[PDB]
Amino acid sequence: RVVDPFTRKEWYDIKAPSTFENRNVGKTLVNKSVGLKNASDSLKGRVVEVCLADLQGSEDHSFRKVKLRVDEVQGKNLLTNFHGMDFTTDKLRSMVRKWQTLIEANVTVKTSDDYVLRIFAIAFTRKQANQVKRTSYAQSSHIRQIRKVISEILTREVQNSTLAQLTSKLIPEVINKEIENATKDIFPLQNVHIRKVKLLKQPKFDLGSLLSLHG
Amino acid sequence: SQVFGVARIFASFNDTFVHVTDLSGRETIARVTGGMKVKADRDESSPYAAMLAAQDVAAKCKEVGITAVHIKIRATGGTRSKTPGPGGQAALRALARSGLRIGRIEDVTPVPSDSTRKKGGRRGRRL
Amino acid sequence: PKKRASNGRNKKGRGHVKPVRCVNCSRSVPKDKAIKRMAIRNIVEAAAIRDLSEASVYAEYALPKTYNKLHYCISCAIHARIVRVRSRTDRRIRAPP
Amino acid sequence: PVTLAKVIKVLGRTGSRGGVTQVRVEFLEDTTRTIVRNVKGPVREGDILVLMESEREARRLR
Amino acid sequence: VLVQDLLHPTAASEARKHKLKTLVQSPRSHFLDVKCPGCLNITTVFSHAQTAVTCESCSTVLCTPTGGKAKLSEGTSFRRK
Amino acid sequence: MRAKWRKKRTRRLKRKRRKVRARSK
RNA sequence: GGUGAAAUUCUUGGAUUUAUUGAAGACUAACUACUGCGAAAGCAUUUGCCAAGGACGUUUUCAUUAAUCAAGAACGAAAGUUAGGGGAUCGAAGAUGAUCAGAUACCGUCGUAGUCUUAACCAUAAACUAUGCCGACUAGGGAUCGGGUGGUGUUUUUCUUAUGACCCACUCGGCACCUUACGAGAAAUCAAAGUCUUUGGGUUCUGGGGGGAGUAUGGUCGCAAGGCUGAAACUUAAAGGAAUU
Ligand SMILES: [Mg+2]
Ligand SMILES: [Mg+2]
Ligand SMILES: [Mg+2]
Ligand SMILES: [Mg+2]
Ligand SMILES: [Mg+2]
Ligand SMILES: [Mg+2]
Ligand SMILES: [Mg+2]
Ligand SMILES: [Mg+2]
Ligand SMILES: [Mg+2]
Ligand SMILES: [Mg+2]
Ligand SMILES: [Mg+2]
Ligand SMILES: [Mg+2]
Ligand SMILES: [Mg+2]
Ligand SMILES: [Mg+2]
Ligand SMILES: [Mg+2]
Ligand SMILES: [Mg+2]
Ligand SMILES: [Mg+2]
Ligand SMILES: [Zn+2]
Ligand SMILES: [Zn+2]
Repeated sequence: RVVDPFTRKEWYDIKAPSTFENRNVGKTLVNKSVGLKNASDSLKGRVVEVCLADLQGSEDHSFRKVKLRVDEVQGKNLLTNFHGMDFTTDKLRSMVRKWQTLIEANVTVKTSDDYVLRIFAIAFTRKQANQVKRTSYAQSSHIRQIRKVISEILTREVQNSTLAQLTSKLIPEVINKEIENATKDIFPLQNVHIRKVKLLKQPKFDLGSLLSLHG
Repeated sequence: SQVFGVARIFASFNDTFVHVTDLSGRETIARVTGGMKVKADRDESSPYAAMLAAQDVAAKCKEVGITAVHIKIRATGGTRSKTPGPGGQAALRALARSGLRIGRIEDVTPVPSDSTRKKGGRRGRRL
Repeated sequence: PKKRASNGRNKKGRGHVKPVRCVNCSRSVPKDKAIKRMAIRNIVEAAAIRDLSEASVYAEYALPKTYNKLHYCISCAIHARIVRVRSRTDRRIRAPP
Repeated sequence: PVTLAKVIKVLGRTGSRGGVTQVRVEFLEDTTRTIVRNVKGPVREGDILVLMESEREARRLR
Repeated sequence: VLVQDLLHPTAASEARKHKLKTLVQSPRSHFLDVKCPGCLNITTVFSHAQTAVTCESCSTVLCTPTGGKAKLSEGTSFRRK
Repeated sequence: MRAKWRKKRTRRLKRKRRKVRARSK
């Protein structure tokens, strides 16, 4: 018996939400539709990980990955919704050098459009111009203050208009900039990166929302 | 312009895997396990075997449709080694020089935030 | 006699700290005697870059680099490995070379 | 399959027993490649070296 | 160092040493008379005030004590007397 | 010779002696 | 799978591997240092709380209230013992493949106690910085950590100060260094191990060749395991410290 999985495999093409400048991202190669267990209910819970520097074209976002879950099934086409704005393992580790303090802010939030999200913020103290002090630390209480400020900023940003706006904001890193602007008055800080985004709870399937991210 | 695959190299200290998946990763294209190509168990961590495996995978894939490839690399970890062993680099080289286009190499080694008590037992492994 | 004024390593105004398991022997060794070489290496060989540049989608993408902090414990810090053995005279040099 | 590459520089001599040379091979078909190769025996600069092996390479001999 | 006069110390050397370590144990603290923008007369405030301070009649904060010295609010004029 | 081992042996002997005493009792 | 080699075990049941989630229990990497804190042992997810603590400030207050302390107490790692929960992981015994002259030893594979807890006990460690503690002084130098002071100090900008992070100058307190000896060392080494033949700043506690020996006998404290305390007979001329060829 022939067991070759090319005759019994279907070649679909992945479309990213209207938040990203590139329409099509890649080619998902799943299963040729046979009666019972059809390639429509077979999908959904399949998440594609892809970078932003292909989705935008700009190589400023060469770091950081984006996770996209299947939410829309069409005729010989799959349309996806956002899931997890994560970070590249090599870039975060290159940010972590000796001497500078790593500040990790971790916030659980709820969306206005009814979704449970988790946002992490990895920050570093900077050896600014004219510093003879070879080491570059913080002062523990200062770290805590910074974390609190970051949490406040996250609360401000989230609970305000959907995931689609949040994703857009993430795209050219505006949140980071705003945090830097805020926290410059407590402790210097370089990088200040949003790193990881984790979505937890999805209540309904919906349709309108899915549509609104395509056109 | 190009069809993109995901390589997912598991070249741990003992055996290599060139387990080429989709883009979500749920459906595999071709795997060809690194230690299958050479039936000498000394030559499983060997670069040559890995290279051969990679070549085989390229033959399966490049001459069927997939032209471009993102390369994930992990040589185990968590409790094991956390370090790229012999066979990953060789595999990558093979992939490059068989003719397949590269879509950004990356390392996804499982690194814990401090894990369970790993093997050895305090005094550890004795060579 | 004591080989070092630092006796072991680093445990001063501290004491009885936290253990690390090693790279190769995987043995329980204090996070001071630990010996941390710290490996920064690009994913491919030094000669296996030109070829990659020639055959790739993303033209002029440059390289990712692995950052692996090794915990090469005193015992298995030496086979033909790093740190060697220094003269009892020239042991009081803390410099990275 | 047949390949051949000219030698240009010797990267010393390595081996437990010794004798076996580490060479830098440059391909006369496309000079863009300079590979580290294991060569057994007396070898200088500017010699055509036939290779049954296509891509596999090793440095140290132990 | 052969001979140093440990009875006539120079004005800089004494400054270098702290408070009690000098030959005459005297405070470095000069506590001040204040001229707040509201009131019309002088009031005494310590340089290291410990607790919260009021000027005269109205409960106006003059100095916030943080660490060593006192953080004088807004900007007032003061002398050592 | 190791001292720890010796100590252990001594302890064992002591235990044995105790047992013997108990038996006698 | 596994190592320097293979071999056990798991397998067309789809093993391994690739996603997704879920389950559980410990553990908090990278930041992590000649750095913090604490009476030590110890301690590293954050944020809430509940108290405590040094250090620093200080034209406060008290007024010798102190230093060390046989007694007696409070804590005290890990293993271990009792119960009850939890039971992923590693793993004493226990199997099982090897290796071996022989492995019940190192290597490999599984695996009950235990690890983690809530209640008890236990009280030892190379509980080590092998340096009792509180003092006082003698030497130079940076570097931090913590809090203070002065900067016509610099970029920070929202005009401008005011902060906070920076830079220099100082100190005060701490962990530590590096350099010498001019001392002390038996030296190795040491800013204390210095002020010790010019030998008495205060105090506790120990040791008197090695072995027998931390044993035997008592006593106690313990559910037990053991801990505290602690000999002698006999036995030998060495045991040992540091350095040197
Ligand atoms: Mg094991
Ligand atoms: Mg301390
Ligand atoms: Mg958990
Ligand atoms: Mg941590
Ligand atoms: Mg710290
Ligand atoms: Mg326990
Ligand atoms: Mg046997
Ligand atoms: Mg056994
Ligand atoms: Mg074992
Ligand atoms: Mg098991
Ligand atoms: Mg004791
Ligand atoms: Mg002692
Ligand atoms: Mg200014
Ligand atoms: Mg401050
Ligand atoms: Mg005696
Ligand atoms: Mg007794
Ligand atoms: Mg002797
Ligand atoms: Zn080691
Ligand atoms: Zn007023």
